[PDB]
Amino acid sequence: DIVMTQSPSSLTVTTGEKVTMTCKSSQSLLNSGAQKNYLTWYQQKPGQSPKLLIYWASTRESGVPDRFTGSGSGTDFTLSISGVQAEDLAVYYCQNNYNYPLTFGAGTKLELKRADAAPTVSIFPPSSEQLTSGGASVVCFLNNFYPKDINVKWKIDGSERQNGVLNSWTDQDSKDSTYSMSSTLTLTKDEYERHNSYTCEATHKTSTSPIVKSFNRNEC
Amino acid sequence: EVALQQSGAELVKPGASVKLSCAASGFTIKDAYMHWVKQKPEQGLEWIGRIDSGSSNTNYDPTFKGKATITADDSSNTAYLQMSSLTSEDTAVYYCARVYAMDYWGQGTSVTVSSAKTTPPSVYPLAPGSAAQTNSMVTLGCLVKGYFPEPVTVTWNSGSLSSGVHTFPAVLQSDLYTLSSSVSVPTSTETVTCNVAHAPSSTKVDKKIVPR
Repeated sequence: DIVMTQSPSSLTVTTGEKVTMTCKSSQSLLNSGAQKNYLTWYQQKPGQSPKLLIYWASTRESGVPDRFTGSGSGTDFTLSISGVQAEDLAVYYCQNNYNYPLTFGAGTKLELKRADAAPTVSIFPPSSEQLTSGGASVVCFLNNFYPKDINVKWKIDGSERQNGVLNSWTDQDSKDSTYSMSSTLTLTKDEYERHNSYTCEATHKTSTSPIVKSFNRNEC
Repeated sequence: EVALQQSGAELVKPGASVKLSCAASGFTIKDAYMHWVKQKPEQGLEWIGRIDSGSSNTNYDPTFKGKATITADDSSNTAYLQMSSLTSEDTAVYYCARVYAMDYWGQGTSVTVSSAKTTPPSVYPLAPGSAAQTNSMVTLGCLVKGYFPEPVTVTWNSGSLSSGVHTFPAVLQSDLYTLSSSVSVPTSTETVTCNVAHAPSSTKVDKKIVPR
């Protein structure tokens, strides 16, 4: 088949700049007949279907903004968004519309460059009710940070509990071009009660050391 | 006009087979060729195959062959996608299209394969504490644990809190999900509730967060 290769999975973009995404393929998509490269360009957003921006490698579609330009020849093609906007923050896939079966690529995503932000870490001991139900989750909110990267660390009484932890990350924010995350280490009532301290240990780019947010079963 | 009527969503049990319809308008399917596209959660786009009605043709992706049987009722302008003995991996969104490339994508029908029953969520307020000597920040949250099926709806003070609010994805903890919602409020003294809504079970819960 024709393998659509397009890197990187993500590209850090500054507002108003000129971004240039790339695509490549195994077989040539050139159509010696029509002499035009049979390569489409789609954009996809969380909760939408893909939108056709370019076809024939560089032919814009009815409604794509002039700031979108196709180019490429043979196996090597590119999507240049000059004057990048906030609506242009979406994933961009290149497909082959040359042969069957139809292969898209993996996509390149745009993330708007904010400036490093230290996660605002907070931990919460299980609720009264959380415990009648024989269980006990301990939630930590690692809200508002930049860049996307950060590694949390859980641990009951000083020892790392790498079990029962659900991490729900969050796609960049619109207003602040910021990230958040929610790691929650769930336990059983008696697991939770056969112990004391609990800690949320966030390691992120901003600080030159780990962020600590321990709670102690018995404080009030 | 050019429209691709899908369904939005469907919960099939595991092992079962499910046909998904896709009513077309503005054009006659007969004179065209419907496409079917698979979009997996948090993953990429992938073609299944396309029924070329007119010429009777219909070519698949070897990577889909038995599972998907693409058909098409010319006298209903509906194209079909049959999904055979479904598993987890068959859980993703199924698109109707006309991807010679055209744009024309239906709404999509999220298909959830799951032996689980529609179970009511569990709401627990993440109250904090930590009062220094007036010296403090403020943030709180809710915990919508275990319920089926998606989706659920978290709002704070019925729409007065939004900014400063967050709502991370309902992770799956064995056929049930769990959703965290965070709300930063500046330091005050009175009510910051978390209204939770789950259309399936027909549930709605307003968890006021009183301090601990």
